[PDB]
Amino acid sequence: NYKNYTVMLVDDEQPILNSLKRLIKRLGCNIITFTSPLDALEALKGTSVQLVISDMRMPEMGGEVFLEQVAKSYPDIERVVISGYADAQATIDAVNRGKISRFLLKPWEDEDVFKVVEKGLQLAFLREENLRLQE
Repeated sequence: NYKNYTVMLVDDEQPILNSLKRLIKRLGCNIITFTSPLDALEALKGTSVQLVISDMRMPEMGGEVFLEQVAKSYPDIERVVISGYADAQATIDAVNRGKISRFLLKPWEDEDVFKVVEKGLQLAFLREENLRLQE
């Protein structure tokens, strides 16, 4: 049981997407990226995803609105929000009310993404495979 797992990255800033994807690929999992949370929500109806990292501030909707929609339809996905010092307030609220599994402070160190992703992917496994006959 290794990386037949999928990570989704959602961020309107395209250089965040590649800089996260480069780090995360070393882990060997499938990575799908979207600059639009609408497109990301659509893709989730057809594509198995174990972990999503969204940005906090995005045109169509905040990452906390996007991640709450994820929470409600795909309860087993690990939900991670990227947060600046600028987004302190919104991150705390998003936490207080269950919208995100974790947050990733930006600027991060490579070590930080690897950490959030490996741990998160392990917890998505637990939730998915819970109570089900393993073989």
